[PDB]
Amino acid sequence: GQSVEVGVGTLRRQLEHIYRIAPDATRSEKDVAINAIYRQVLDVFAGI
Amino acid sequence: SVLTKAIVNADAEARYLSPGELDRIKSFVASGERRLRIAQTLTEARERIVKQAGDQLFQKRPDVVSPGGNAYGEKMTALCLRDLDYYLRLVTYGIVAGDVTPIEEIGIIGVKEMYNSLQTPIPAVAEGVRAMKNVATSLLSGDDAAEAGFYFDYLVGAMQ
Amino acid sequence: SVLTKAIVNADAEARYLSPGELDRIKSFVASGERRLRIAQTLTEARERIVKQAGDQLFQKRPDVVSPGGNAYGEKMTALCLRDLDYYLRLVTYGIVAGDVTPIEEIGIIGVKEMYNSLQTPIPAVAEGVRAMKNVATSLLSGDDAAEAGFYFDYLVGAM
Amino acid sequence: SVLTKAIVNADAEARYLSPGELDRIKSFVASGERRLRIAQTLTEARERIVKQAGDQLFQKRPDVVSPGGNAYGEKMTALCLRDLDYYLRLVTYGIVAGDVTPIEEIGIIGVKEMYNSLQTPIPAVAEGVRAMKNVATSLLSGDDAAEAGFYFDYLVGAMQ
Amino acid sequence: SVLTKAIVNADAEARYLSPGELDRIKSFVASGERRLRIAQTLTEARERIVKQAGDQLFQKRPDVVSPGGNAYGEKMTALCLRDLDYYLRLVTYGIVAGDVTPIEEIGIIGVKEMYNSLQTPIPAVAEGVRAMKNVATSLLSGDDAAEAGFYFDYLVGAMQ
Amino acid sequence: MQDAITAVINNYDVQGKYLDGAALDKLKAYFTTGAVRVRAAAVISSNATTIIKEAAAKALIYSDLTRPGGNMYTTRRYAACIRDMDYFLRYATYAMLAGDPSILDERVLNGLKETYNSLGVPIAATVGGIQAMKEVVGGLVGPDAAKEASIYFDYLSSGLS
Amino acid sequence: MQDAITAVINNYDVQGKYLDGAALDKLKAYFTTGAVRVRAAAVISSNATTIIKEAAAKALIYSDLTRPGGNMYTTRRYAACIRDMDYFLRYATYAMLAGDPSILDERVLNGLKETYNSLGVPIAATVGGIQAMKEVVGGLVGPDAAKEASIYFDYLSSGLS
Amino acid sequence: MQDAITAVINNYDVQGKYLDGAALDKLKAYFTTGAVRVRAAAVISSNATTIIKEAAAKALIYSDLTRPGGNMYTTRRYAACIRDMDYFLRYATYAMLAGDPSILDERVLNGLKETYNSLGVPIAATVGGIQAMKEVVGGLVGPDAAKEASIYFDYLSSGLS
Amino acid sequence: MQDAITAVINNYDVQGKYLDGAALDKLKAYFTTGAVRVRAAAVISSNATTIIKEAAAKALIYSDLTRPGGNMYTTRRYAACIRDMDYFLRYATYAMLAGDPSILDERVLNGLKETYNSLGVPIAATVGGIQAMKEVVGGLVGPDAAKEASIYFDYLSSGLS
Amino acid sequence: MQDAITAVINNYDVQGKYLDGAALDKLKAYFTTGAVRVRAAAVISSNATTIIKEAAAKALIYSDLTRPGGNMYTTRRYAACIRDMDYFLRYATYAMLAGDPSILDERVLNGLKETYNSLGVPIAATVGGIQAMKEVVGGLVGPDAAKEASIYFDYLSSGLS
Amino acid sequence: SRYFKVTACIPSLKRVRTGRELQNTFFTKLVPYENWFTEQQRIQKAGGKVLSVKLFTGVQGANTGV
Ligand SMILES: *[C@H](C)[C@H]1/C(=C/c2[nH]c(/C=C3N=C(/C=C4\NC(=O)C(CC)=C4C)C(C)=C\3CCC(=O)O)c(CCC(=O)O)c2C)NC(=O)[C@@H]1C
Ligand SMILES: *[C@H](C)[C@H]1/C(=C/c2[nH]c(/C=C3N=C(/C=C4\NC(=O)C(CC)=C4C)C(C)=C\3CCC(=O)O)c(CCC(=O)O)c2C)NC(=O)[C@@H]1C
Ligand SMILES: *[C@H](C)[C@H]1/C(=C/c2[nH]c(/C=C3N=C(/C=C4\NC(=O)C(CC)=C4C)C(C)=C\3CCC(=O)O)c(CCC(=O)O)c2C)NC(=O)[C@@H]1C
Ligand SMILES: *[C@H](C)[C@H]1/C(=C/c2[nH]c(/C=C3N=C(/C=C4\NC(=O)C(CC)=C4C)C(C)=C\3CCC(=O)O)c(CCC(=O)O)c2C)NC(=O)[C@@H]1C
Ligand SMILES: *[C@H](C)[C@H]1/C(=C/c2[nH]c(/C=C3N=C(/C=C4\NC(=O)C(CC)=C4C)C(C)=C\3CCC(=O)O)c(CCC(=O)O)c2C)NC(=O)[C@@H]1C
Ligand SMILES: *[C@H](C)[C@H]1/C(=C/c2[nH]c(/C=C3N=C(/C=C4\NC(=O)C(CC)=C4C)C(C)=C\3CCC(=O)O)c(CCC(=O)O)c2C)NC(=O)[C@@H]1C
Ligand SMILES: *[C@H](C)[C@H]1/C(=C/c2[nH]c(/C=C3N=C(/C=C4\NC(=O)C(CC)=C4C)C(C)=C\3CCC(=O)O)c(CCC(=O)O)c2C)NC(=O)[C@@H]1C
Ligand SMILES: *[C@H](C)[C@H]1/C(=C/c2[nH]c(/C=C3N=C(/C=C4\NC(=O)C(CC)=C4C)C(C)=C\3CCC(=O)O)c(CCC(=O)O)c2C)NC(=O)[C@@H]1C
Ligand SMILES: *[C@H](C)[C@H]1/C(=C/c2[nH]c(/C=C3N=C(/C=C4\NC(=O)C(CC)=C4C)C(C)=C\3CCC(=O)O)c(CCC(=O)O)c2C)NC(=O)[C@@H]1C
Repeated sequence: GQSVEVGVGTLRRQLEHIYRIAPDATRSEKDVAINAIYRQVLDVFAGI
Repeated sequence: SVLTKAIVNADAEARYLSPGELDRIKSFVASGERRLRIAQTLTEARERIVKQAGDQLFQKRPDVVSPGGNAYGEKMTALCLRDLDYYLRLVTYGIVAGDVTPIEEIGIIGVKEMYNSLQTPIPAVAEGVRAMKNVATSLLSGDDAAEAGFYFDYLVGAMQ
Repeated sequence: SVLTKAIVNADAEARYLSPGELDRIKSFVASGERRLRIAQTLTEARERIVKQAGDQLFQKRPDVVSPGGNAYGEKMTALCLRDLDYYLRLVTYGIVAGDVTPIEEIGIIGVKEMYNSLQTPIPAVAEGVRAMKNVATSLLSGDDAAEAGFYFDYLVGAM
Repeated sequence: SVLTKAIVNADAEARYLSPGELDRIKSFVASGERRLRIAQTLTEARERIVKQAGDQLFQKRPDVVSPGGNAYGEKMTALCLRDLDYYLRLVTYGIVAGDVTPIEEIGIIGVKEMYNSLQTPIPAVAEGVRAMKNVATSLLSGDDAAEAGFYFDYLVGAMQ
Repeated sequence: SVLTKAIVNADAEARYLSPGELDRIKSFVASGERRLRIAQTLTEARERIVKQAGDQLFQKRPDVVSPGGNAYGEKMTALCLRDLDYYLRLVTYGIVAGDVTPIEEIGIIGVKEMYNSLQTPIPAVAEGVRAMKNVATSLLSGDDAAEAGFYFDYLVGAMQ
Repeated sequence: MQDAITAVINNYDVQGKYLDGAALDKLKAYFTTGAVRVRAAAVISSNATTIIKEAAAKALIYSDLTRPGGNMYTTRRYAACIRDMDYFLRYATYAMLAGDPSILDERVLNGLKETYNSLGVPIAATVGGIQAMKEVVGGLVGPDAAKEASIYFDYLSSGLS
Repeated sequence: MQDAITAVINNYDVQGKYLDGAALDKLKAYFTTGAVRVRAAAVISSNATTIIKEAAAKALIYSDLTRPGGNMYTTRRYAACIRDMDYFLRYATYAMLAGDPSILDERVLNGLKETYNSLGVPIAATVGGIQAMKEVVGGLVGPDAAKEASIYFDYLSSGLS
Repeated sequence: MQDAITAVINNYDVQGKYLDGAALDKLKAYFTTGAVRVRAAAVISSNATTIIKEAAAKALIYSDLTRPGGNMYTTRRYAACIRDMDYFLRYATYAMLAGDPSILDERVLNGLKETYNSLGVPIAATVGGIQAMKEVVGGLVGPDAAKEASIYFDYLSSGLS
Repeated sequence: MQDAITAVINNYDVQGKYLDGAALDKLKAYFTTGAVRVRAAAVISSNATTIIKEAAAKALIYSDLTRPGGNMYTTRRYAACIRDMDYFLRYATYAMLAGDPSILDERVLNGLKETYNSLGVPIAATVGGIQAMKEVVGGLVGPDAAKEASIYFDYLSSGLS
Repeated sequence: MQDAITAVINNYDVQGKYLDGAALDKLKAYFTTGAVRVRAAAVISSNATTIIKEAAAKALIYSDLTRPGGNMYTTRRYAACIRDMDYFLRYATYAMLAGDPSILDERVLNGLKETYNSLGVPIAATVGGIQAMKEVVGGLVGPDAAKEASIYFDYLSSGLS
Repeated sequence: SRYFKVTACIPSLKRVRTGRELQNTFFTKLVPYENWFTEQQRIQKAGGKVLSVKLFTGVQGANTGV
């Protein structure tokens, strides 16, 4: 019979994280978002 | 599970697991044996938990088992109890996993939509889960009950 | 800190803290008192840890403290030791926090760039941290040492 | 309104109004006088429509006006009738506008969320609107009733 | 067509057709039979409309049919008349459709670019369409003429 | 997409022919049917939630699919299936107003088989659900409207299968 | 934005009042004017390019503005100014159909003053252009429409000044 | 954001001082409070929907706000207000776990006043709602937890006002 | 992705069975292995740069690949290859903690062969590098951990080849 | 941005005047200076890293700033400060080639004071660093180039202060 | 290139959103001159009000270097 991970599956959801830069956010928080911007646009899948 | 959650966070950051994350994994593996026993207890008492919770729910909500209500009739009442059983099974899975993720995929996503098509009242379902929690708590030892409570609370929070 | 990390993940998801996340918080608060002791131990032994690590480093790398080398001269050698002290302070902060984030913001971001301008060799800074770890491990009890080791290892990894 | 909708589409396209769009405006202005009369009729009969619809709803759904039910008690029953009145006012606004947009902004967006917090059953509310439609239809002439029906149907669809 | 436009807007919104949109469809189907007759009239008078409009255009713009001008020479003049015929056919299609969309895809998108490569003056083309409108208006009854005018105006607007 | 009126226009445009009486007759035929179609569409929109509920009750629920190990088991999958059902209903309503099956081909039918096969969704069960919706819809719309409604439902079913 | 019909509705909705005869009369007034407005709008759309040309000829061109050191000097600036003129015309047409000045406030008037001040665009010249367009428009639309058209043009002018 | 543990660390880092016993004592204080806070947070999460309902009943509903012409009139506005209430509750819970008010400043408090003023949302009524939530929360959490919970609610209220 | 604990759960969920002792035993087995895995992961993370260096030295460098006309010739290509090596290492570490190979299939393995073939990257050499990393990793982790680590490395190798 | 050649052109364009001998003379002056500037720019680019190092040594490092509680304390802040130093150098080089100070105003100078004040970066220390860079640059470029280089450095300094 | 500093407030009238929208709602931003026209329109179409516009960079009424 079918399993939870059959159709769309679990993985694709939960590998998407909305990122919002916050002014007061600490640098490391901020950088992680910045890195992801580069990651998606320039396809840097190393991710840094 | 705890481990899945940790890996996923690391992959998003594109980094190896942090020491703190590793420590949480260590704690989880130690806790696991206790967790297994808690799950085992509920499984054995499953049949009675469902039965008792059902009765409590029906007392709390006369309407659901009334001619207007969704639960009314033997077929429907059985289905309502089957649903309670499903949620209990999910809770046991959660306790062993140490995270709500297993519970969440099977039971909490699209739950609103499913019940709205069925026309089942969501609050009544939540009450049933609360009822199951109380029964389960009594059988469990206090510390064990607290652990179980968290998973039960999550379910109630998810569906309200 | 552990707690900050958990809250941040929840806020991104726009949800209340998950049971699993809550459990990790519980574990952390129990661990904290032990963590405080580990940090206290290293603070007291700070001066000796730095001194011993420095000597090991200088034995390992004669060149750095040589007329050609950057570290050479009293002023320069002091600065190298000051740097080691800084890293030790950061490690203690990490242990109490239960997370590398405090360490990371102060010490590991832009570190490469700073040292490259200074011309200080990074592959020897790492050795110094390793040296400090060994000294620190000896003073700590085994289980305590393992906890401390993780933070020390992170630093070494970061450079 | 019809006009607002047409303008908005044009502005998105950054173009002057299309001939077809202009034609629909022409049709609407001709229809308007008839529409005004339809709205006037319902306004005059408003008090009775609400009363009759309420009674029908309570007959169809005994539960809502029962100790468990949300509607039960004088205060609560008044509020339920007030809600029905609100929806009727919205429908009249819709008929004159010739579009559901006026109705939609005031009543249909966030309606689910509002009622869920209140714990009012959404299907019962829909039934009340259906009931109001039937009362309104009887007072209206057949062609007038069809026009009014569309707006009533939209409301029922929205609250589903 | 009207219907296509309405469906497309609904699909974008991911909703069923609004009552207002439905009403416009109803109006359109009633209008259609009248529209068919208007289109038929223009088709029968097509040959004369084109001829008369051509003459008017050449009087209004001597330059186009001058040695410098694009229209000059028999071959070129024929092509200019063929273009006028094309636009008339498009207008008839528009009237039956009740929308400019059919017209727009065949004639108005990329028109500027095509004519610029040809070096045909766009304003002169617009004048020709205006001329055709005047001829067409005379043959049509007043109300019919107004309907036809809208489509003619759109073309003139598009080529500007 | 295309509708009946536009379909006639397009056929004439490729020929380059001006609209003729025979063409006009086809258009006229559509215009008479139009009023019925509009009424049917309004009925369907109002009763859409119920139509889906009834159809699911007839075929999908109380079945192996809903039972563990079935495609529609788990809340997520259940919700997906009813979402798909809604899509089919909305598009069929659009097609009925249009008087043309093309929109179904352009939006719903294209790539659906392949998607379903990758997902492991069972096509025959889906087809069954569509047929069930048709039956429910037929009742509400009434007989004259039902014939028109049925063809689009059948078109969807044939495409999937 | 709002239109006349919606404006009446909104005023009543805040009061919570059902629509009354006085309100109905305002709506009725609009409905009569409607047909005229539609005709006027079609006229404006067809003649839009010419309207802009004529208005520019009347005020903007053959002036210091077009001469070097003037705001509309250089092709880029000239093109910008005529683009703005088109905007004003399109929005005024929208307002005339709507029967309400609000759309002008929501889209055109809001933030324009600040933009123009930063750019150093001259407001009085812009107003002059708008007034010129009004005069040209008045001719084309005719008597029934001109009065209605004029108020929206004047509204734009008053806002800018 | 910042938490109590990190706040102590940061204060020491700017001084450059190694962690000292006095600092350790503050950290130790937090660790004891921690267990209580976790229990309180779980209570709030489970009862969140009810907390909002009760608070709304106490202040927001049966009021001019809900009546036509009031800020919370119309379903859309009503839904917005309860969404805001939920935000405040969730963030206060986060702050209580953290033991620091900073997160409230960084996310909730920053720009809220300006947003509300543009929207025309009434600040005093919002503050009233927050205070009502506090009272309800106090009951559920129990006395020891209530004191801790109250400070964050008060912090939000002071920021808004 | 999936982990060992979730894999057991999923198998039971499709059956619909409550967790049983046999299932519990599998979970218990994982829990004992867990502590070892965590230690291994920390070792790998700290020595990651060196592991890659050693593995490259063993297979990739001093070879035709690095020589002109070889795939890893030019700085850009060299850097790419070591980046890929790092990916494999990180994912293998994740898999080892998880106790399941699925994550490798979902992220690393999927489409890699096709990508490499289009690029003209040599698969066998890459596999060689993975095997080399395994050997280096085995030493650092120690014997008990090595067996567990090896299976994931072998899984990657088999997928690529 | 603008350059000397374009600046002359722009001044003439606003006047509408064709280029005249006086204007030509200014252009001619620039052309002679150009060759020197190009040589200077190449020198600066090659020695940029060292220039920054020397300047930092002269002013920034071994100071309270670098000590805990100072603005350049922590690696992150240290790295930021040297990044800013590089910016100033690169832009000054651009300005020197251009022969115009405008680029400095458009990119570096605009909003910097306000940014620094919010950050709490010390302006006087930054100015000191810029002056130090100027001195180092002066040596490398040689005397003729130094005069040209100095004006842009001074321009930056004046802007910040 | 000329740059615009813009402060604007935008309301979500169509739909209620659970995720925090405060960044979207009030946004002081630097806009390229070319982009601003389109951006201004988008804010207007949303029904958002543009509180302040200033030209951060560039000189007004400059023929060249623009
Ligand atoms: C219900 C009658 C049956 C059923 C359906 C079902 N579908 C999915 C998942 C998807 N279905 C689609 C289909 C469409 N996408 C489109 O654009 C269209 C045309 C408008 C259709 C019909 C898609 C693409 C998906 C996947 C993406 C998504 O879910 O958003 C599932 C669940 C799969 C999952 O893992 O979520 C199901 C259950 N299955 C049954 O059992 C019924 C017989
Ligand atoms: C009991 C507390 C309430 C109640 C129950 C009830 N359920 C149904 C029907 C269904 N219930 C489910 C639920 C699930 N499927 C899943 O995958 C999961 C998670 C693992 C759940 C919880 C489903 C799918 C159905 C559809 C029927 C089927 O199983 O095939 C009913 C009857 C449905 C009806 O009348 O149409 C009832 C009564 N209803 C209440 O009112 C109680 C408060
Ligand atoms: C010792 C392991 C190595 C070494 C040391 C060395 N360091 C410097 C100079 C600096 N070190 C720092 C670093 C930091 N500042 C911070 O805020 C932090 C984080 C808390 C750190 C780690 C700084 C700012 C400087 C610059 C001078 C100053 O401290 O004000 C030097 C002198 C630099 C020079 O080249 O003159 C030296 C010698 N050198 C080695 O070779 C060892 C491997
Ligand atoms: C001559 C080759 C062709 C021709 C010219 C023509 N121009 C106008 C009017 C204007 N021309 C300009 C052009 C410019 N202004 C600028 O700032 C620049 C960039 C430096 C240019 C090129 C302008 C602004 C005008 C407006 C009037 C004014 O001088 O201020 C006309 C008259 C316009 C009319 O429609 O009457 C003419 C005739 N036309 C031809 O046929 C020639 C081939
Ligand atoms: C023509 C009558 C006058 C004129 C026009 C002119 N405008 C600009 C630049 C802009 N104009 C606008 C206007 C709008 N923004 C909106 O949102 C709307 C509503 C749809 C309008 C009307 C804007 C935003 C700009 C700047 C961005 C852009 O270029 O599109 C210029 C250029 C200014 C310059 O040289 O920098 C000009 C010339 N100026 C006059 O002198 C006439 C009186
Ligand atoms: C009657 C058909 C059903 C019913 C209704 C009911 N409503 C309330 C309370 C409120 N309902 C509203 C509704 C609106 N406010 C608006 O702005 C609009 C759109 C124009 C609507 C529809 C509101 C705001 C309230 C809150 C009270 C107030 O407004 O002051 C109740 C009271 C229940 C309670 O717990 O307070 C009831 C009973 N209940 C049913 O069961 C019927 C099916
Ligand atoms: C409820 C007690 C009061 C109330 C609320 C209300 N808010 C809005 C609209 C918005 N509210 C916010 C606020 C937030 N968004 C965030 O991200 C955060 C921080 C986490 C907060 C606090 C925002 C941004 C909006 C605008 C868009 C949106 O929907 O989010 C409204 C609607 C206003 C309108 O007319 O659209 C309302 C009603 N108003 C009251 O009357 C209560 C006192
Ligand atoms: C000499 C100035 C310094 C030095 C050099 C050095 N290099 C290696 C090893 C390698 N160097 C390269 C370089 C390149 N490959 C390319 O494609 C290019 C661009 C065309 C370059 C620059 C490579 C690939 C290797 C690896 C071996 C191979 O060729 O396959 C070493 C040996 C180090 C080792 O352990 O491999 C050395 C010593 N090192 C110094 O100390 C000098 C300052
Ligand atoms: C090193 C052992 C071997 C090697 C590596 C190598 N790879 C590339 C280029 C690419 N490699 C990938 C791989 C991935 N992309 C993904 O998304 C994933 C999984 C999610 C992987 C693992 C891709 C897509 C590229 C292309 C673009 C990029 O590098 O980002 C190169 C360079 C090829 C080129 O022409 O750019 C190299 C050298 N090749 C060898 O010869 C070694 C044996």
